[PDB]
Parts: sequence; C-alpha cells; structure tokens
Amino acid sequence: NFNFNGLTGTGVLTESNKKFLPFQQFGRDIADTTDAVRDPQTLEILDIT
Amino acid sequence: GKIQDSLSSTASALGKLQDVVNQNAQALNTLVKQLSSNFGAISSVLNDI
Repeated sequence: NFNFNGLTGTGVLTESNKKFLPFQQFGRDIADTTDAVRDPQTLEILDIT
Repeated sequence: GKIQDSLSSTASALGKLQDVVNQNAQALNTLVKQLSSNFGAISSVLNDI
C-alpha cells in the first residue's frame, strides 16, 4: 500500500524504463488510472500493477 | 490476386470486426470511467471518504 506524496494506492512497485520529465511527477493511462510514480526521495520511476 | 490487392490497398474491408472490437473496448472504458463519478460524495475513493 504505497503512499507517495499523498497519492495513496495499492499494488506492486517495479523498476520502469519509462522516461518522465523534470516537472512530471505522476503517471496515468488511457483509463486515467495511476500507472507510474516518480519517488521524491530518489530520481527514478516505479510502475504500479 | 485482385482480392489480395484490394484487401492490401483497402482499409474498410474488415470494418465489421474492427467495429465490434472498438465497441467492446469503448464499453469497457466507459464502465471503468463510471467509477470516477462521485454521486455527491467528497471523492470517488471509498477509503478516503
């Protein structure tokens, strides 16, 4: 159950090759559901399943 | 050969199957998006409310 900067969800976090942008923080899909998150502690992207 | 060429150069030949697939996909997308509606609640998230 991941709480990232107030965004609460449940899933499995895995390393992602997606390329975000410096201002971009969260991620979404066609169905406007959370799919990727940029961890504030370190500069990387984690997927959600 | 003529039917092969027509299928290769025509995009509307397979309209039925593509239309059925698109209808199913959009029905699923609408069903998923219906959850976003709050119906008077503060938020659509059960845990938060």
